[PDB]
Amino acid sequence: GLMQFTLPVRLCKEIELFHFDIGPFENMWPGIFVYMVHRSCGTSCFELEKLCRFIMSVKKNYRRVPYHNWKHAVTVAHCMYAILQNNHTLFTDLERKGLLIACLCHDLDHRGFSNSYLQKFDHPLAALYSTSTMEQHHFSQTVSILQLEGHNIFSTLSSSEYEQVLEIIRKAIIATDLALYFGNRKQLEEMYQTGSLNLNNQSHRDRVIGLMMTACDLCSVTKLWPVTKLTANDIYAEFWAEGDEMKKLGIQPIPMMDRDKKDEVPQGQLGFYNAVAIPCYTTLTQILPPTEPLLKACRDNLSQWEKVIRGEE
Ligand SMILES: Cn1nc(N2CCCC2)nc1CCc1nc2ccc(Cl)cn2n1
Ligand SMILES: [Mg+2]
Ligand SMILES: [Zn+2]
Repeated sequence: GLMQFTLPVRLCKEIELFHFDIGPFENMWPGIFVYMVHRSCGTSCFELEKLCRFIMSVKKNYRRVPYHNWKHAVTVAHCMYAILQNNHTLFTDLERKGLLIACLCHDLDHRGFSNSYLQKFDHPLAALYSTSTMEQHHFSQTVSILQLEGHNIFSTLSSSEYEQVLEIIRKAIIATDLALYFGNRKQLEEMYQTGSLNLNNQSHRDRVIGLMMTACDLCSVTKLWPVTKLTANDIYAEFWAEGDEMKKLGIQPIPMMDRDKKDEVPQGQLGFYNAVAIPCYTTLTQILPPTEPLLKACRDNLSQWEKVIRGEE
């Protein structure tokens, strides 16, 4: 009840910044998350004993893959924390509650393969969910864990507040299907520029939350350069393993997943920053001015990748 979580001074200060790295001590990640819920939401959003039991079941259902692991989960939740704390009064009691959980749960039981690889392998998940395959599985795993005895952190909500919060978490998790990102942003650009964007329009919040979700999911590109660069090794470790598996089915993988095309990584990062991350953080800054630090840092890292190509590192 009167049980604040506190962090060492350096973590206490740095956690509030967009570029914060959660560090290499796994055992502090849960306490970092609870810290972030208590400051974001109030110390009374969730029964501490239920929250902790949920956090630990969530952790157990993330796998030891190089990128799409428990650390990615908490990184993506911290980005959302920084977005929520920098746009205090724009978000409902329920959105604050639901979006940090959506971020923690957004890649539950990921196997380190793309929606594409499930379909080409003919994985049962691909028969059961024809589009946003892994993303529907992720939401599906979230409801499973919420239904385990002692785990329902939403128990104090009304029947209707519950349905609202599970629907935010659903759309929020679906939104991290990057195939949907491109449409969603183009619509948000058009809407902001013609002046039609209305944050009381519930279909408009939906799109805006969808973009935050993409922005949090890609926050690897908004980190200090050594973090950005070492995270990229993990990303390519998954993608190249998928390319190996693609070749095993008798299929040329796309260049991004071919480990023979290591040499072209820097140029691949360029394409990705220009085609995906920069637009993402641009549109987000227009719509939510105080997120500008994610854009600035994204640009900085693009400039670091240009330096790599020019043999200056
Ligand atoms: C588009 N593309 N093409 C290539 N290659 C062609 C041949 C060499 C590389 N590499 C890429 C981007 C790879 C990437 N994906 C992600 C996903 C999420 C985040 Cl947070 C960062 N990244 N960085
Ligand atoms: Mg995902
Ligand atoms: Zn993710």
